[PDB]
Amino acid sequence: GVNEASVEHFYSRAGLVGVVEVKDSGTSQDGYTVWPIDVMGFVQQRRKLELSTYMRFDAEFTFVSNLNDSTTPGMLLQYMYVPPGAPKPDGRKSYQWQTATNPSIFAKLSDPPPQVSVPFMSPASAYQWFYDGYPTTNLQYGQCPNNMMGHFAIRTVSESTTGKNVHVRVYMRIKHVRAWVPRPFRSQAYMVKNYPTYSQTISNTAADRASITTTDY
Amino acid sequence: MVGQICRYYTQWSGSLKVTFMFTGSFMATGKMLIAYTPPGSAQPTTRE
Amino acid sequence: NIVLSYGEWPGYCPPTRPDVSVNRFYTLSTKSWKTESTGWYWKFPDVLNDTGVFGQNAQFHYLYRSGFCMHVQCNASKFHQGALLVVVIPEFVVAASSPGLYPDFAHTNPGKEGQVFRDPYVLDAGIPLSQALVFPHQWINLRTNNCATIIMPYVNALPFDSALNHSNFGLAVIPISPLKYCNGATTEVPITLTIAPLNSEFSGLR
Amino acid sequence: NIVLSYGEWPGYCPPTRPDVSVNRFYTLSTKSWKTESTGWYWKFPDVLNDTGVFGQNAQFHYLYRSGFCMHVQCNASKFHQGALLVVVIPEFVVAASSPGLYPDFAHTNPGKEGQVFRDPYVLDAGIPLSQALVFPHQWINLRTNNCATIIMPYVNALPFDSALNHSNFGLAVIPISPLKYCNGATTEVPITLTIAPLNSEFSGLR
Amino acid sequence: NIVLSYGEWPGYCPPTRPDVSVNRFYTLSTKSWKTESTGWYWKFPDVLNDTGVFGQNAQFHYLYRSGFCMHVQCNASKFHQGALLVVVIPEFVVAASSPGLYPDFAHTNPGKEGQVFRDPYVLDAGIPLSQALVFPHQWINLRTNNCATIIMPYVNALPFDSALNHSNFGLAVIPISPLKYCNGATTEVPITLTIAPLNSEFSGLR
Amino acid sequence: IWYQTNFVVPPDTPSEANIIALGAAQENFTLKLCKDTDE
Repeated sequence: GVNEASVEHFYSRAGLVGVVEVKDSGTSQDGYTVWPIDVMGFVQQRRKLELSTYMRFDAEFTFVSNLNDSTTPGMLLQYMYVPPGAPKPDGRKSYQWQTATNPSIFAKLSDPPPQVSVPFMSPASAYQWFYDGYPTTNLQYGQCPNNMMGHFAIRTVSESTTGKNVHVRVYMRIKHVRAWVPRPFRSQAYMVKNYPTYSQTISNTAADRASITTTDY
Repeated sequence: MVGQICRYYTQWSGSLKVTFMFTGSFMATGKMLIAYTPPGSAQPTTRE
Repeated sequence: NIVLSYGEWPGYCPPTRPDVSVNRFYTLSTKSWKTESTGWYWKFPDVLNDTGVFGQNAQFHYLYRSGFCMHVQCNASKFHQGALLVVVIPEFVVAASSPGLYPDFAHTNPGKEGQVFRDPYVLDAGIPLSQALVFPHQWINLRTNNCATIIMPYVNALPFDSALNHSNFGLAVIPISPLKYCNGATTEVPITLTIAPLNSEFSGLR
Repeated sequence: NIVLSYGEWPGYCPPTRPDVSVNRFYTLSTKSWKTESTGWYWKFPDVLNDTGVFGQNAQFHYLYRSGFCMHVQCNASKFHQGALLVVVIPEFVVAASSPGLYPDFAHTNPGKEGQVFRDPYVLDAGIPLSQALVFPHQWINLRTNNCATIIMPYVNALPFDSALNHSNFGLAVIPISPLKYCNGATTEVPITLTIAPLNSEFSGLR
Repeated sequence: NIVLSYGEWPGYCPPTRPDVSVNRFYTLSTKSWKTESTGWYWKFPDVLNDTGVFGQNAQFHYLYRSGFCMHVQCNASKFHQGALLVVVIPEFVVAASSPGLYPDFAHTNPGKEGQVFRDPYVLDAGIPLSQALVFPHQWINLRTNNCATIIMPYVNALPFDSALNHSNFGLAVIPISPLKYCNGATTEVPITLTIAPLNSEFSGLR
Repeated sequence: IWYQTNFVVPPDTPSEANIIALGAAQENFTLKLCKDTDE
């Protein structure tokens, strides 16, 4: 059993990285949404990724889209990928939806989920989960701008308010994974999204027992 | 002896060595910094 | 004796390459290890950013690339007891703690003096000190050895980076087993950190 | 270890030549090194002039010629500190000091007991102790070594001379760094001088 | 073209030997040659004592030894006329003149700016300008050439000397035939001095 | 001579010691122009 305990297999399988919602009824009649690609959306996935300092991988994204009551009508959708450092849509019918350099996927709810593989996007040789430095205040400390993989702007291809909310589940599978400099698994609860900040109430790594000589908990 | 013979001559040149001998107890540890300042520069003010 | 970080010697990049004005030993201000001491960390090359000829190079060059050789000497008698963990942490991002969710500049870049830990249990980063031994490390057991030598190569996602803005790694000296002695012994144990940059490269001279 | 005075072994003259009755080790009365001790000197061969078979030979022979091997052993614990200079001074003429411009016989020839210095700074001869290292010498640093061995050949303007009237050389043990210890340690450190005449020759037997 | 002072290339001493951080060209502030100009002189290495990396070396090293390569460029049109004598004077001791028998520090060491002559006839030293051609020199005749290059080796009674206290040589640019032009031409002619130290050696680093 | 670290001793050990400084010339030492001494 050496294949199951490899970095390739540890970081394999597709996981939910975000539940994106395309709201178009009630008050929210936007008809589109922009979801920034975050490999560390959930604390479970964040803790596994922060086991290493540098990673290089290609990501495969799957969109599981449906309506509120699990219905999948013939509605058309556009899943446009905005690469790092491209302007994002600011409306349902902005010109950014027609930009050729932003790849789009046109797919219906009735079709099986759309898949597409984003390559390794960083200007550096590997994604860097820990950056001990400043880009050039206290807020910018630890904030490497080279980890931005892009955005996924999603809309219904319609001329007006459809009146139907679309729930998009984004599934990502990390591929061709290479990891460097293993690190201790985080022990404290995560307080914020991009900082190792922890609570003053330090939690013990090990569960407590009555005394050092009693094997009972 | 070098400092006494030097007073019988007007000029001298060459290198000198200064040996330092510690005469504390066998169980007496610690670090000292011996720094040499060339003739141009003034005496250092701090250890760094 | 000497421990090679990740089993690789530091080497040149296949730019300024100083011979002996930078390769010399840099000896930092001695730390007083006491009973209640929590530990100290330094950021590299922030510790040498304003120190001697290496300090002049790191401040007047756009890019930087260097390995390091750290000596952690300890002056204790046979009547002193205690254990230090000397760990090198690549990309040691210090965390704040709040009941202030962002650490001050004095904590992220303590300079040549170095910073004391406030929560050495979590390494001020929310990661357990018990698992800090995945990083390159040496024990200093006062009854076994009083020296630690860690050779650290250049680790970065980029071939070159800014000395002033980015710290490649942090070096932490943490008393695991507290210093203890009997009345009459020196109440503190000196801890001396000696740094020697290896294979230093510079670019953008002015 | 052993130091040869002036880089020459003592040898025979190209006369009585005793084999083992004289070549044996002579161990003198131990000196108590204390905090306030100034030092001790012996005159050779006056130190052995009235001691064992060598004493009988030196008193009933007109002429004399011999080398010496001095062992200066020191019995101190690791908790005692201090440095002795053990110097052999050829033709050690002792000087008087006056505010008595001529030294007493007790000072010029102290015998096997030996004499204490009164002004060890000037070696009781008006010559600085700091330059006494031109003479053959050994350091006894209590933290490094507790033994000194100086091998001294026969030095004289004459091939032979009287043991009773002339002292070829003096041997001085001088505490440079004073003996220091903590309460509970032995207040004195024994200093043992062991003398072994080498290549002894005698003439004029009665 | 290039003139070798005394027919000898500058060379190393059979110590710091910088490669390119010192060997680079140093271009000084341009001098405006006018009709009434008397001339300018610089002292070496006083001209570079506070200028770039050579300035840092000359101020933080006890001893000094270097040759120099001087380029004296002149920017004049074919409608400008005049002749400069560019002379290197080893040990150029400036003299005072009194109707003040000792020259000011501003005159002995003018720095990178350089000093104007007051009596260029006697070179401010009581020696005739007419015989200044025994020193290594080049003419700049505005109708023939606008460049002078003098290569000067290290000349001293000592193998090494202090940059800050001693000037090996002075460089004088003196208008022999005054600058003359017609109305409409530029009223001044720029004179540019470019200095390149050759075979620079340093000692006593701090 | 600088105190790099504090003087460290175990219990029952004197906390003050001495350094003896010695001096001499090397093989490249030279002397010139004989003169009478000041003492």
